[PDB]
Amino acid sequence: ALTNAQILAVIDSWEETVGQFPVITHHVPLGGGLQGTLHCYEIPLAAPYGVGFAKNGPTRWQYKRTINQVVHRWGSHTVPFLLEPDNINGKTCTASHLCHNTRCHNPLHLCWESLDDNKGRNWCPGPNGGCVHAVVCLRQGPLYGPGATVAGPQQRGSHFVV
Amino acid sequence: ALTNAQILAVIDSWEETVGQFPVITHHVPLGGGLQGTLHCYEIPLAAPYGVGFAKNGPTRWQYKRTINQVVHRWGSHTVPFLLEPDNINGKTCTASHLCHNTRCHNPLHLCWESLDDNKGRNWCPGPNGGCVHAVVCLRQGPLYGPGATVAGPQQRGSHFVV
DNA sequence: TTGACTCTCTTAAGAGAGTCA
DNA sequence: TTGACTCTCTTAAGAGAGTCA
Ligand SMILES: [Mg+2]
Ligand code: NA
Ligand SMILES: [Zn+2]
Ligand SMILES: [Zn+2]
Ligand SMILES: [Zn+2]
Ligand SMILES: [Zn+2]
Repeated sequence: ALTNAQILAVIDSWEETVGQFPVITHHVPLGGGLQGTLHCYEIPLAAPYGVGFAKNGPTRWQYKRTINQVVHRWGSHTVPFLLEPDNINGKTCTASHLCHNTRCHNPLHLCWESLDDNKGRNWCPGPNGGCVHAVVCLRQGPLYGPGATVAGPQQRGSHFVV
Repeated sequence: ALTNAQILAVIDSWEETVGQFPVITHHVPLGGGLQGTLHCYEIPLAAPYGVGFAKNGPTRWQYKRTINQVVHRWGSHTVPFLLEPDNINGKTCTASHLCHNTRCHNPLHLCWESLDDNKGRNWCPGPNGGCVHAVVCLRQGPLYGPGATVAGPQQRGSHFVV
């Protein structure tokens, strides 16, 4: 809600509830042929999810609290960042999964950045493969690699140059 | 159905028309601190665009030809690939700008790949910076770099471990 | 046959808000 | 007050199809 105290109380209640989600260990590529281990705190697959939580889409949730007799609601991954600017360079700030695991709500696996920065981590080589993200990746992005391009650049005639 | 010869004729008329678009020289980052040059064949900002071309969105165009009294229409960047498979790994193939310049229709600046592969090139370090795309990038992606993350992973209590 | 407009849709990273019990 | 559902929207890489003269 409005006060900094009220916001801190929201963050603390969320952390306490998410802290009781099942902890699932995931072994992950780091880049450079190395592997690491992440501990994701995963929201349940079906109701009940935890105090204050409800599912608004297949992999979307919201956190809800009643403050001063008014309901306040947030996207379930945005709560750690309620004291942060909600935009950057005129772009909306988004909760970004460093673990690439939507159900995970571990705040040690989240950052707060533009949707472009968020998306781009899907192709990052990872913290041991050349990640240059200033807020470093926790793993190689799941889509990193050579790709599966069907056809490359080509012309039939002689009208074009690179 | 259009024959192979008729499809080749469509590609040839498309190349003839696009080859007469304004050719703009752009200096671009290649990665590794190196600079290169790309020559983009840019569709005009407003009508007329060229024979067969029309705008269906702010940065979307279509190519149209009428063959044996039947109107055929294609996305304006898809024409170089009409003789190629149109899906791979269960994913639709998309025209992918190696030059990251939407108005460009140079077929030497296009490839044909899944939408995920297409998007991922935005963050590639480039052909002189570590690109691993099997069909190699022509330049460093416009979004490559450290990013502008507003807040990193953090917790207030001690409920979580990474 | 052609040009210049019109409209909505796909994807996968993300959101906000209303209806009931 | 709290829970469990419902719906549509945003972005930036991409699409198909209709109307009129
Ligand atoms: Mg692209
Ligand atoms: Na993400
Ligand atoms: Zn996680
Ligand atoms: Zn990274
Ligand atoms: Zn180009
Ligand atoms: Zn590349």
